[PDB]
Amino acid sequence: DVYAQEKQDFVQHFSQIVRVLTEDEHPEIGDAIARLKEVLEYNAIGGKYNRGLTVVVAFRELVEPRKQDADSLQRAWTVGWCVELLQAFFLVADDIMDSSLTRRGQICWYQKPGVGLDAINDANLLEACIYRLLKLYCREQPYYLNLIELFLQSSYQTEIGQTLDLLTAPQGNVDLVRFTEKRYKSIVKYKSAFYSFYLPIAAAMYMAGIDGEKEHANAKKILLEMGEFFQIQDDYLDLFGDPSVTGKIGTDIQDNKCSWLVVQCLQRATPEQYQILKENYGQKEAEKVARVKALYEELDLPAVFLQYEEDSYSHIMALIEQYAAPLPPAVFLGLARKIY
Amino acid sequence: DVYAQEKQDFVQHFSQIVRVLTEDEHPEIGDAIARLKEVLEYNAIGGKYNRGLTVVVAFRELVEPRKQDADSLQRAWTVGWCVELLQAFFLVADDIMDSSLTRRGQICWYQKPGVGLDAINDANLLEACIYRLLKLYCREQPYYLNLIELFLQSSYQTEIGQTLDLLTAPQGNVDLVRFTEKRYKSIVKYKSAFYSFYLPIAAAMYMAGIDGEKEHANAKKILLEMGEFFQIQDDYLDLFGDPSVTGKIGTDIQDNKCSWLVVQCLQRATPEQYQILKENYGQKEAEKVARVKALYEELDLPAVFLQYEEDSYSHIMALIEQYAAPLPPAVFLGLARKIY
Ligand SMILES: O=P(O)(O)C(O)(Cc1cccnc1)P(=O)(O)O
Ligand SMILES: O=P(O)(O)C(O)(Cc1cccnc1)P(=O)(O)O
Ligand SMILES: [Mg+2]
Ligand SMILES: [Mg+2]
Ligand SMILES: [Mg+2]
Ligand SMILES: [Mg+2]
Ligand SMILES: [Mg+2]
Ligand SMILES: [Mg+2]
Repeated sequence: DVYAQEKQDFVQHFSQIVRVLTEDEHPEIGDAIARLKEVLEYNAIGGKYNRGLTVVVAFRELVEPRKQDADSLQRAWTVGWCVELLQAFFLVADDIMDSSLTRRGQICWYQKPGVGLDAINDANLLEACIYRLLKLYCREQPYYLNLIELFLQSSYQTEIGQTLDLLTAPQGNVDLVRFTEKRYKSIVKYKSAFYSFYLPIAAAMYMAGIDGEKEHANAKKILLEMGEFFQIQDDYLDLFGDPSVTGKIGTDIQDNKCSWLVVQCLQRATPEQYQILKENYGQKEAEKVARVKALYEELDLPAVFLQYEEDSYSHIMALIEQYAAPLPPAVFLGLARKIY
Repeated sequence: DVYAQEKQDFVQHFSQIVRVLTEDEHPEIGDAIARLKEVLEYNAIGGKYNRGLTVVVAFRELVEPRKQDADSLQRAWTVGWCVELLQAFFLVADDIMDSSLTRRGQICWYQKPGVGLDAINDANLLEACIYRLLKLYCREQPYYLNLIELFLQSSYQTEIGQTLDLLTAPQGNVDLVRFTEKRYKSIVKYKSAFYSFYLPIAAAMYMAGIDGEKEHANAKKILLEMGEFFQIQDDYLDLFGDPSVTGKIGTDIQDNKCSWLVVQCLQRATPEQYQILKENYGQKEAEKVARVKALYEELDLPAVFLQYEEDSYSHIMALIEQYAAPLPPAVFLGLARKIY
């Protein structure tokens, strides 16, 4: 993959990211800078880096090789890491609010002895690092304000989606009537689709001088649909994924979430199955979670997911045929290969 | 006061702030927008509004009356509310991390039944509103990027200071050796001084076209010292203030904080008093907190605070004589009257 090709340089740039972000160590703040380094090392490293790498890959595909000078590539890697940092900020807070146990194969940052709710400020620091890096590397570039505004808008969208996620999933209060297809789509559009797929491609676009509203709207048409599929896959894997592969233990059932699985359950369930779901959803008891999983297996939801992935793939490819131009289709095809 | 004069118009502008921030209610996000309105109403309203009002007061003093058109004043009120929103974001998170009970006379947002750790995302939303308002009202102004960068830098500084605050105050781990005057000054400079006093005056300066590095450095010399005094007063009031007046219950002793009071205690304590402090600090027991307060009263720390306030006031006034020019001294004198 073009991603496998770009990764080494990308991952190697992290040591520079950390060095530059700890280099204004103002000796009086050194203890805080040491902490920031620990937060960065624990939370921004250990993933697949696909969102950050997308900035780098798309940049190479959209900027003419003659314009891909050493300093331009450095900026592209930096902006890719800003995308990973935004994700890091959101995940550290999300793990607290979802009462999660593990992430990327290790205990969630907030669960670490001695961290706890201090993680809230650590997450805010990750967010702050984005704008520090943008100033340090891109302040003199004509796309500087476009990138600042893109990251801020992306944060606002994600926060609105998180609000909807949490509102639809009140603890100890099970009302399955809330869990509709229309509600689901709205939640996932905001909480995941914007920052996961649109953000990195849009960043590369701005860096290539592609700032037109029409071009961004067309890219969105593809990328927001990709983001939706990806969140549906995340929901499926929450229950049916191998945590050795996913790196995280699922909490959606216990947490009373408007998951794609519960929505599809509700679409197919008989009145009797509905009551079983109602009596067992949103509760910490392992036996109750197990009855929900059994109901999902009884309704062939794994098979339903497999079909949906096939149909979604074909849909996004049709959307690439319609909306990719004038951008190289490879920009979208590479990302599609990576997520499906 | 000039503050009492400017308040009504300022507080009345909040209804417009909320209307504009809920006006992109995209009907699918309406539940989230209703929540945002609740967060705004609960957390941004009920204080004295001195930081926001400082933007408005300083704007009127720094911009020529002929340039204080209706739209310019609207922008100044909006930017004042952005300052209050930044404070709101920081306080909602701080109350979680400090395990606080009340704020502005009411239960802390996170302590409210049904809120809990969802407050983390609510706080992120408050932060996001700042940049929404700056775009909506100031995007076409020549100071737009200066304001974006000022608020982001202010957030980063505050987050670094919060990191130091929390690092120096580990729960259940009492080491009084950490609590030095040098450490204290560094903590408070970052966590409070920048956003509390420098931020609002600097915002008004940028809005008046006063963007020079020298002018900002000179204003900082006054304003960071004001911010330090104000945090020292906050620390004093944490234990000795009337919560009916302060609106909040103190937690510094229980929370093992590097408070100005503990630092001054350590400066005066005999070896015997040192052991009493050591045995009683950083613990939830009311009886232990009471022994610490008794030690502080025995060492005449209230009297020490009173003297420090007198000496600090005279110092900041000397700094105004040195550093105010070419700005009107009234800009600083009004703020000084408000805090001392
Ligand atoms: O990785 P997670 O926790 O499965 C998740 O995707 C993380 C996440 C956080 C914020 C926005 N979007 C996704 P969630 O939505 O909580 O299922
Ligand atoms: O209002 P509080 O909680 O007394 C405080 O001033 C709030 C605060 C939060 C963030 C930055 N600076 C002050 P703290 O430092 O926690 O004593
Ligand atoms: Mg989660
Ligand atoms: Mg979540
Ligand atoms: Mg998930
Ligand atoms: Mg506090
Ligand atoms: Mg605090
Ligand atoms: Mg305090």
